[PDB]
Amino acid sequence: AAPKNRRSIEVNRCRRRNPQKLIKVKNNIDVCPECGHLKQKHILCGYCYEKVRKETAEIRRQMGKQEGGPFRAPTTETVVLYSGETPSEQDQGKRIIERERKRPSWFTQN
Amino acid sequence: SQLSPTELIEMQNDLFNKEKNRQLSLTPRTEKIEVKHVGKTDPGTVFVMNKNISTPYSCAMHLSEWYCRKSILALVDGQPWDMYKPLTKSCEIKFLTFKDDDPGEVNKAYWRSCAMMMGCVIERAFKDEYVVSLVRAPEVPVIAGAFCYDVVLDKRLDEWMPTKENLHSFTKDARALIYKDLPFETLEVEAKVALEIFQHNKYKLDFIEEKASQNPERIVKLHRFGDFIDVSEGPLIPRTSICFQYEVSAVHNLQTQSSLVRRFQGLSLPVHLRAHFTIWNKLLERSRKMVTEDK
Amino acid sequence: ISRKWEKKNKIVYPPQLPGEPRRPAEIYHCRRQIKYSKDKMWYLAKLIRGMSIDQALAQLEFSDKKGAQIIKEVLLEAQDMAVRDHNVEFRSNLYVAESTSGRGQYLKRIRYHGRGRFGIMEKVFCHYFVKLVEGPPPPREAPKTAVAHAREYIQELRNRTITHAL
Amino acid sequence: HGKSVTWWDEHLSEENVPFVKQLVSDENKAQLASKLCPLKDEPWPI
Amino acid sequence: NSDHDRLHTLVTENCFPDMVWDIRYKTVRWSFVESLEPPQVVQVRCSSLMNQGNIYGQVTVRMHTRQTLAIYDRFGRLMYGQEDVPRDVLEYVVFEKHLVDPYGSWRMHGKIIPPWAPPKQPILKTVMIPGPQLKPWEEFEEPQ
Amino acid sequence: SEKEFVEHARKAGLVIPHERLERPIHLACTAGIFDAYVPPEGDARISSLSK
Amino acid sequence: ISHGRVFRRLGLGPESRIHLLQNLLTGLVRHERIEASWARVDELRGYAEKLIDYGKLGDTNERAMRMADFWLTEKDLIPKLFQVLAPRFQGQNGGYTRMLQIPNRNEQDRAKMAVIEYKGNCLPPLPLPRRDSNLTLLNQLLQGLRQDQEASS
Amino acid sequence: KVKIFNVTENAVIKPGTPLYAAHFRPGQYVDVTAKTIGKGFQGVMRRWGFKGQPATHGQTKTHRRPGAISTGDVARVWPGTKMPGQL
RNA sequence: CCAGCCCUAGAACAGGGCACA
Ligand SMILES: [Mg+2]
Ligand SMILES: [Mg+2]
Ligand SMILES: [Mg+2]
Ligand SMILES: [Mg+2]
Ligand SMILES: [Mg+2]
Ligand SMILES: [Mg+2]
Ligand SMILES: [Mg+2]
Ligand SMILES: [Mg+2]
Ligand SMILES: [Mg+2]
Ligand SMILES: [Mg+2]
Ligand SMILES: [Zn+2]
Repeated sequence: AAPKNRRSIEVNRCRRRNPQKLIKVKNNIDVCPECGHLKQKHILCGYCYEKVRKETAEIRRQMGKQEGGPFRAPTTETVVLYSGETPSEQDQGKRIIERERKRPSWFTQN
Repeated sequence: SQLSPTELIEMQNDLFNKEKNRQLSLTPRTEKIEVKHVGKTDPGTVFVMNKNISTPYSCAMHLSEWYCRKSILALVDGQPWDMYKPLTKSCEIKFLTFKDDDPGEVNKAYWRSCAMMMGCVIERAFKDEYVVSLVRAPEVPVIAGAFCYDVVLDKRLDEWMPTKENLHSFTKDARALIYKDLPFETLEVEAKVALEIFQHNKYKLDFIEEKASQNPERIVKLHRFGDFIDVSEGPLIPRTSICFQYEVSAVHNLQTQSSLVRRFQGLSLPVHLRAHFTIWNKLLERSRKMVTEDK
Repeated sequence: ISRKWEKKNKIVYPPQLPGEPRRPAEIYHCRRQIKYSKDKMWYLAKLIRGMSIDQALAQLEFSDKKGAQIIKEVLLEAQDMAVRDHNVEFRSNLYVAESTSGRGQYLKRIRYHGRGRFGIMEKVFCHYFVKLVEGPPPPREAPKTAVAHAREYIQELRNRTITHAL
Repeated sequence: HGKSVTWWDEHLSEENVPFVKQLVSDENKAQLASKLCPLKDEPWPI
Repeated sequence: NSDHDRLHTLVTENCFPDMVWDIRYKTVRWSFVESLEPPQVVQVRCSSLMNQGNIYGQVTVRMHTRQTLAIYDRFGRLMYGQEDVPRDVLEYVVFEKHLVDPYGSWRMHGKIIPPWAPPKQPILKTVMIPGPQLKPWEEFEEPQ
Repeated sequence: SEKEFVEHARKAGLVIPHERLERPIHLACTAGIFDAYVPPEGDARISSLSK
Repeated sequence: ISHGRVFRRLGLGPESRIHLLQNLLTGLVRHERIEASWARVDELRGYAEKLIDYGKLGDTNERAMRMADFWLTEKDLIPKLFQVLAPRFQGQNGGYTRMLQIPNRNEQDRAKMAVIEYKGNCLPPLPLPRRDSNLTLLNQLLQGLRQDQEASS
Repeated sequence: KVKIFNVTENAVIKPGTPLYAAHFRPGQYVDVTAKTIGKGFQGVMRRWGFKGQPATHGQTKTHRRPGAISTGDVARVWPGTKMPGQL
């Protein structure tokens, strides 16, 4: 079907300025107590998640460089240690990844 | 003395403004202080502020609006510090909010501010023919379910206690006081000027003398919002609108050998930490009980 | 074309006499030839009208639209300009006074249909204009109360005259 | 005043959530047990 | 008065930008009230370049002047200082002149300020100095 | 249908067009100061007396 | 009418959805933490829990062996599943995975994204949302109420 | 769920009283009101039980349409017209 | 009160639940 007449700017504005088509304001925005950046109350912080993701990517890169094959996965647990650290009596017998970076403040030894 | 309450408030505000103008004129020039920011969020930030003019609130305004909205107290390198108190020398600032790891200082400040507001409500919600004298604000811990304020009423008022309607009227007056934004202003004065500030309340004079005796310089801290001035220890919250929920819980008459005191106990929660209806009712029922903490 | 939003930022005012209230600073900024659409940009521009700059940035950081990042960059550049060039302390003391979006020069292409038919496809471009005024955001207007409605009705009744009576 | 959205679990702690739950549970149990004898407190005329 | 023509005739091409760039969008109210010490010629130097055969004669003059400076904003508000305070300034103006040129006007070339000179008057507004904008994979290092 | 945009403002000068200038740059002054006069630190105390 | 439906339609059909979930489960077993769409991760969480249960069923169980052989496409992860993941989940009953919604994808689709992670892995801990401390105003008030209730008994 | 029951003036009970299933006795007739199982925006064939067109005898893209909805002379459709919607 | 999470509720928006366990 074809339109019978041209719709005027008045009715066009009434249509595409209705509050149903306006962008709603978000009230769930808060600051991250760690870095001070903005985040939603139900979503993880983008900055902190990017930090953790970069550290995880580096750890995985090193742990994949340790295994020269694609199908070579360790049958034991794994432990990542940073510069100036030694494997404890509970961490021995596991695969050991060694990072030259110092241990970050958010990474807990455990 | 023949002095109307309105005239008394007017003269109190006049002497307060005179002392503030003297404190301002004490510094003739504009010195530049270099205040660092030792907060966890934005470290290494430096503010070039004005001496005796710029405030931690001005530092927060330089930083972001989120700081002005969230940060309630400031830590100037050695101690808490309210937002509307001008900085004196070069220093380093750490902002303190309600949801911090150790928010005890902000809790104490909010408790003191609520007690001061309740005292302001009680001092002016009574008849002019009756005499109403605020003694002090007993520093009770936050574990106690309510903040208390000591009042002394006229002799012909020692037989009756306020009912639920009177408590609701007190709560309505406190909510009306919260509705209008009144910043809490602080002033470091001497006992000599504080005595002539009050000059009428024997209990307030005794409290001022007791607070100045422990200070070798005889310096006491006066706080004032709107037209109400009061002596209290520690800093306060920046604005009144931070108090979202506010109720006058109860009143308890304690009869001593010299005179009796009415301890008005109330409960409040901030805008950031407002609770559910049932939780608020439980906390109010707990605050209805007696609170006895003096030393 | 027309370029006046940029020259609106070069006017100089005479010095203020002692006693006159301090004039709030006004900062005009704009971004020309954005690949986004004019109406889709008008929506985001209307979203942040009258709000503080920090609240506008908070909303635009989580808006999923493509023009949200453009408007955020424009607001950040405007804040930087207001702090550096104009004498505006308290970089968080700005509110979006004016925020609109205009059209730019379009690019005409062919959109093939079928049966040897075509349409005139327009690669659209838009401009985003913003104006930041130093100060707290103005209070939002409240709806008219019943007392004000009754007052206006009583005044309308009292304003009546005897028409064609003289 | 741009007040944010809040719920009953936002400002509670890891230790106060179970306490709040058990408090409301005991209050509901007491309230439901109080109305168990309606014919002896003050029943309306039958 | 914002008279760029006469300003170009007076000061040289090295003195014009350094005094017009950061002020072209502001209002100045500068005056001359008093001078305690008359200007004194300290030293005179000359630079001769034989590639073109050109000689430039520079003369340093120490001045102890008393001026009233008030820099306003583009909106009309006071920015730097008052228009009634006669602040005392000590400067070393280095004038220069092309001696081979037939006209060869005396033009102010440079402005030397001694390193031990007292710091300038404080500004009226406050300044926030931002810290290092940190990437996520970078940690802040507190200098001591 | 085939149309493009114009006026992409770029500033790129090279040594070849810098040196193939037909006439040299006439300078009415030099770059800066050759011999800067270093004054003695006692000016603030000698300016108090005239002689 | 989709009353009482528990599995959402994904991929190019039921078999394609099974294969997508199988690839996601293989990646999760291999890396101990992956990120994908929120719906796909929410669908994969239950399969991950059931896979950990089948791994806890033992190595000599032919049913669990063939289930792992089907699901884990990379055949070097079956010994991993049976000798690393299952032994370290012994005292736990159902708390094997952790799923958290991360911000939307920075790409133009702006997909709702989640991250799934096996608990007890050798990776930097995600910024988990921690509750408020007991030193907060409201939490201290509730602590006072709790102490009053304890003293009243 | 909070409901209202029209009772007589002599069968009123004090508010706050509990009511039990023994209110009804074995052998009695009752009325039961509830919100039915909502099937969403359903077509005309499932909402009104309309018959469709034949399946494959030439029909093009009409196997579940309502067909004609009104008459040509009325130049409009009546308010009581059965059309797809909530069910 | 409505952030989020489920739904025998739903195209979107709406609507019902989230203390027993
Ligand atoms: Mg063709
Ligand atoms: Mg067109
Ligand atoms: Mg056309
Ligand atoms: Mg349904
Ligand atoms: Mg059929
Ligand atoms: Mg046919
Ligand atoms: Mg067909
Ligand atoms: Mg056909
Ligand atoms: Mg008709
Ligand atoms: Mg609901
Ligand atoms: Zn963060």
